[PDB]
Amino acid sequence: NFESIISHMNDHHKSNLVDLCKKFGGIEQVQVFLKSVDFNGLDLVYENLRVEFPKKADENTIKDTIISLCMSAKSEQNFSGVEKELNEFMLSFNSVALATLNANGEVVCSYAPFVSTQWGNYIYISEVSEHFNNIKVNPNNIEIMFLEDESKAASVILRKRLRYRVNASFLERGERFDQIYDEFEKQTGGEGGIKTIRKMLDFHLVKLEFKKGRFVKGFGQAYDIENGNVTHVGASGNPHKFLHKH
Ligand code: HEM
Repeated sequence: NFESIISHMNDHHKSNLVDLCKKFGGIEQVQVFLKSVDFNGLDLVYENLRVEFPKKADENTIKDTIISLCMSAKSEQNFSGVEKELNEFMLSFNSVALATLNANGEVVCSYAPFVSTQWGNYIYISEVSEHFNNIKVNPNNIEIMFLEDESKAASVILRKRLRYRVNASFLERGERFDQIYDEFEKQTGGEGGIKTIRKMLDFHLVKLEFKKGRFVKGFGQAYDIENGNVTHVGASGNPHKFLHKH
């Protein structure tokens, strides 16, 4: 079963088993081979290093999980096909998590419906909610998070996420409201009481202005955003601290 890849990995690219020790062990210098694999990860030697898989594989997937485990350990960010992946990610949602602050400096964690359009990014919120006055009062101390669903994530310790600091502006109704909200209805498909809250006057559309961003798509895969300024963290070394000690 596995001995065919154990062979192939050991007779070709231990150069990638080398990048592997340096990132799942932190080992800044050695001079490697593969001794066993299973459906939860690898066992290798530089000297035992146990390297886990983001998600448990099976006979059909195991070949690919290992190449993915290797390409991420590669010390070179790929194309900003991460810019493309970041935006594909944002567009899969029509709701977002919010961090807001009230009149007396207490922080609030809430969520709000969200839509990206030609005219910009909006949320739709009611004055009945705490985060409303937190935004009327502190309109540029907000951060929003697009957080991957737990049931879709590799594990609860690796939910993909996209975070922006934002600047919020209140729109009023009429011309654009109907433009934005009809696009919101387009993306969401319309139903669920979405039509009903459109006609609630205690609800408002708020334009969000994205500032500094942060995207995490996997272990060792955190990126920053500014002004086309995608950026891996990160190259100044593995920031974590292992014992290498039992
Ligand atoms: C065994 C490999 C790794 C594992 C299992 C791992 C796991 C994690 C986890 C669970 C977090 C979230 C911590 C939190 O939210 O409090 C995190 C954060 C982070 N890690 Fe790693 N990591 C690994 C390797 C690396 C490497 C190689 C780098 C640098 C290239 C790195 C850089 C970072 C950065 C920059 C963050 C902050 C992300 C954020 O703002 O949420 N990690 N890591």
